[PDB]
Amino acid sequence: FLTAVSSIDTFLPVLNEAKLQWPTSALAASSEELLGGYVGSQFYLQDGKYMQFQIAGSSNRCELRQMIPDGGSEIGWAVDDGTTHTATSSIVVPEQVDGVEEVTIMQIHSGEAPQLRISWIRSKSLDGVAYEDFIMSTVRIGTGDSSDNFVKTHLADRTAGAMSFQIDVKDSKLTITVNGNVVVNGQDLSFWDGTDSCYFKAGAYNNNPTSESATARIKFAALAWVDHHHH
Ligand SMILES: O=C(O)[C@H]1O[C@@H](O[C@H]2[C@H](O)[C@H](O)[C@H](O[C@H]3[C@H](O)[C@H](O)[C@@H](O)O[C@@H]3C(=O)O)O[C@@H]2C(=O)O)[C@@H](O)[C@@H](O)[C@@H]1O
Ligand SMILES: O=C(O)[C@H]1O[C@@H](O[C@H]2[C@H](O)[C@H](O)[C@H](O[C@H]3[C@H](O)[C@H](O)[C@H](O)O[C@@H]3C(=O)O)O[C@H]2C(=O)O)[C@@H](O)[C@@H](O)[C@@H]1O
Repeated sequence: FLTAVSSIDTFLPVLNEAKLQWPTSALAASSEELLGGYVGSQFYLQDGKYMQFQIAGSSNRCELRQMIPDGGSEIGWAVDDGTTHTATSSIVVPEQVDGVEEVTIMQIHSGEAPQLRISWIRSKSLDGVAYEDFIMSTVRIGTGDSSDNFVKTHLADRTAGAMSFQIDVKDSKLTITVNGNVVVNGQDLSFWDGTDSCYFKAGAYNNNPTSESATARIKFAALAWVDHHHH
């Protein structure tokens, strides 16, 4: 039988601050249900250690969505509220099966758009350089569809071992740290000033697969939203 993620202590803080969306943005499990041992092939404890997400289908997901702690409702914060908003993770991204082309593993999202997606990418060219099997950031600086609405950055080549990430937002600027090294340093998020519906997400969100049957799979060794005010 599949072991529940809540069976160990490692993820209890974030599970107390998240709902699970699967296989779409529809609710799969409340925070209380997650802490109560919710489990399925889409969300289970692997190796007694990893919170593992799995999902197949274009634009489908198995993802945690940041909630107000202790049974609260959906959270919404703003890039310019003066507080530092921080998400941390340690992720083992396995080799992805054929047909999986891009898997979003962490986000900043709002009511209407993704401010940031950190994603594994099979193959893509950025600023004239071709990259394969790597982790990328995509930041929106507008809601348009043209390339000038995005800043896309190679963060790191995918590693077999765990890779640490940290996302920080403060005073309308974004920093991303990968394995302890700042890779994105103060990217401007001021386009989003005044949007008070932002929140963190993490898990697996499957983007533009070439087979809707192909199952994306992502293993978290650690995940947290870090509260700088210590509530
Ligand atoms: O490689 C490129 O830069 C090409 O990307 C195209 O634009 C992307 C855009 O960068 C971004 O990745 C976007 O991401 C969406 C995602 O796939 C999901 O649909 C959902 O999360 O919503 C995201 C979003 O709307 O921001 O997808 C688009 C895309 O068109 O596929 C083009 O800009 C292309 O010209 C460019 O070469
Ligand atoms: O297009 C998407 O799939 C986007 O969905 C987003 O989640 C939303 C979405 O509306 C979802 O159905 C659900 O909405 C709930 C939620 O409780 C909301 O606060 C409202 O009060 O009731 C809705 C309901 O009863 O269905 O969750 C929403 C949310 O913001 O959490 C995100 O998953 C996006 O990432 C996604 O692009």
